[PDB]
Amino acid sequence: AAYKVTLVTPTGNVEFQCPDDVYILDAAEEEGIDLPYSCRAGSCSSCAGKLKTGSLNQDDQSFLDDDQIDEGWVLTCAAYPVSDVTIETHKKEELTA
Ligand code: FES
Repeated sequence: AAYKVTLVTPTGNVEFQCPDDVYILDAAEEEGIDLPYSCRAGSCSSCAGKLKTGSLNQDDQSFLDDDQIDEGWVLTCAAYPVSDVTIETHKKEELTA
């Protein structure tokens, strides 16, 4: 149905409810949150975050390798929450292979 998203952003924590059928980024936008993005199509590092707690569905993304996913990397424009989750945002500059 919908779940609780906690985002840890540079300027502060913010929470909001997100339907299992809406991407994290879009939901955040809708609540009035400004998150970084560029392509909006899952093929770049711009909207990257690090999943701290919880599960996500990242099938629509195509840029990260299985290893990176395993490391806990997430592309917020292409991720659906499958449970409540905590995510650290604005991590593009920390990404490595
Ligand atoms: S903005 Fe490019 S993958 Fe999300």
